[PDB]
Amino acid sequence: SMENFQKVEKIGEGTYGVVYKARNKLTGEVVALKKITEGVPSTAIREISLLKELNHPNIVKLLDVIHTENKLYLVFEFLHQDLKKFMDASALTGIPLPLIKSYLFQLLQGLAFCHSHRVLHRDLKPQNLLINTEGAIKLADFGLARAFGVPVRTYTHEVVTLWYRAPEILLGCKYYSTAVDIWSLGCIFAEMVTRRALFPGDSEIDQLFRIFRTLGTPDEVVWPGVTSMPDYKPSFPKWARQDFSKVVPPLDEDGRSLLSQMLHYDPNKRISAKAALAHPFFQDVTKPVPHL
Amino acid sequence: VNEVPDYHEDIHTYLREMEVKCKPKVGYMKKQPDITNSMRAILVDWLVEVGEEYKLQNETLHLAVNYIDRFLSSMSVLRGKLQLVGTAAMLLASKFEEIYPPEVAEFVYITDDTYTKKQVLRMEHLVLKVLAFDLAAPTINQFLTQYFLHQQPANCKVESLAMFLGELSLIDADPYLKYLPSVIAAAAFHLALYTVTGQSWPESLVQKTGYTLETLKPCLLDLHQTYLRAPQHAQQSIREKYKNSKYHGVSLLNPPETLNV
Ligand SMILES: COc1ccc2c(c1)/C(=C/c1cnc[nH]1)C(=O)N2
Repeated sequence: SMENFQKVEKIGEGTYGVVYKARNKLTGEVVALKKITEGVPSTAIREISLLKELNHPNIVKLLDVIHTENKLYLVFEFLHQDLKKFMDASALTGIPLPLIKSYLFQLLQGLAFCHSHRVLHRDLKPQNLLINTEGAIKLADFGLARAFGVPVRTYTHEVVTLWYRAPEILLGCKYYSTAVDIWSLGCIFAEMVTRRALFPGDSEIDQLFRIFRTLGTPDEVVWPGVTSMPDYKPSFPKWARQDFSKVVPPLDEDGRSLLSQMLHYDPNKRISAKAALAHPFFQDVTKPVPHL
Repeated sequence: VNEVPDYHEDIHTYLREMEVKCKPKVGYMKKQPDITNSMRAILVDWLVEVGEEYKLQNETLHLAVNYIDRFLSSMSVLRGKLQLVGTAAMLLASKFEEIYPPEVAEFVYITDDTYTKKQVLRMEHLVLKVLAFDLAAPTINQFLTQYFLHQQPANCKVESLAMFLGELSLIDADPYLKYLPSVIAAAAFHLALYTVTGQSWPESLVQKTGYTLETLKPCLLDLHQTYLRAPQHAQQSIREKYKNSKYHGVSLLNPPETLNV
């Protein structure tokens, strides 16, 4: 079943199991092998079923599934590096603006395709975004994803890696929707520009207070209904909203405008991925190779 | 944003395409040597009871039934193994759709130790193989919840009654295997709206779906007859379920005697 694959080295690890780089001996294709009681795990069932129809240039491809009595191997497209490692390697050089803009434009195309196919990703962070030497960036790891209905129904609470988690999830709202993946991408846009996480909290309350200190403590004017949400407390401190040019000082005016729409409090007003592709920030977008 | 304004037409189009690909074979039961329409009805009625006992979502039930009908479209099964197929289908649907699915031991318990844990896990794997992991299927409920957004204004009785009627269709392979989920959902919505308020399939849904009362008529005539005969049907777990206040007691409403259609 696996006779045609030669393992090369380990490249990743998580909740799921482990990922190896491997090379098809007959075609020469380089792949990533994700190797995986209560029978088949629900995270693997979701990953495989949802990626079967998500074929898009900015979504990592599931090539094959090798399901034995004893092991389950998912054979994925291989990409050279994750965006977290690239941001570290770009330390005191910085990442050129045309590359940041290209990567954001590509992430928004991949995400809009997910949402048009009724899939929420729910774990967008730099470790799950993969880059190659030709200038592509792709969404990866769909084990935390979930097919939604219209309108949405209550789903699993406390989702998304804490530093990238939207306020409606932190406040315990009964419903959340496509706006949660946009919040994550807003955090990631800021991080590409600064190289550091925008809101690095250590607990749910510390996460909330860091967001309030940057964007202002929200009220009923900015976010109708906020004061009735299950984990809202009238004793929250009331911090003033900070001039957006102080949040990411190197960003120009168009960049600032798009970031502010991705980080809007009210999920009903937050920009969609589809709508963001037409933003003036992208008027001069190209697709250069990465600089390293 | 909870109604996804920017994506709801793309999603609807996409579900339209996928229901045609996930469609079971209309004539499969005549090619099954040992099982019948009546034995399938008994199995589906039991799955309704299981969903009620473990407080599972209605979507979970609809998914399990799509999986069973797809599996029986290509795999011949003896009557003593039909419940093993159903149990593994409900396990897979729960893992896909539930926040807290029941454990495998609970699925063994509900079969009365007819089957072992090892048999259930083996069948899980076989059902995955036969379906090629293609589990994210469209259901009647996924179309119903979109159609409900066209109400002026929203009525809880209309919503629950359409759900009830869609559910009754799951029990009877003849005639309902010949209609697509989007069509059953449209007939169910029209019948519930008419029964409760006197109104009809709205023009705004003609614009969304392309379906008219003309194209819906054959399914509507079937569904109407099913609704009229429901108190006498050999299977009753859906009527009992929809007496509950959770569903506004809609199974106690009287069907209309005629449609004028
Ligand atoms: C966690 O899930 C996945 C899925 C597909 C993948 C990788 C990871 C993956 C990881 C990786 C890490 N650094 C290089 N590649 C890869 O190349 N393809």
